[PDB]
Amino acid sequence: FASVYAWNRKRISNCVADYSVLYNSASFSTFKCYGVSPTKLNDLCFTNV
Amino acid sequence: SALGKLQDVVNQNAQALNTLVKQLSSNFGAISSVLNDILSRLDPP
Repeated sequence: FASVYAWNRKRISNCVADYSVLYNSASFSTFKCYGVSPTKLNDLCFTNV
Repeated sequence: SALGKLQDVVNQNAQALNTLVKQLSSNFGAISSVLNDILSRLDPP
């Protein structure tokens, strides 16, 4: 990974990303969503992540 | 070939309906002005 004082920054581009494989992976100890509740992510549409 | 007392009523009523239509694009302190963009990226609570 990358340090905390120089974090990384990847600019995800066009690509059918399934926010579901993340949300249900149960391997994450913390999964908070703020602007938008998690289940409505796998149906939205963004331009730059 | 005058009628301003009749044009005043037409103008006042159109000017009120326009304000009513245009207030549909204020947030009133919410995140979006459109209800579908609150419904799509938020959960009921």
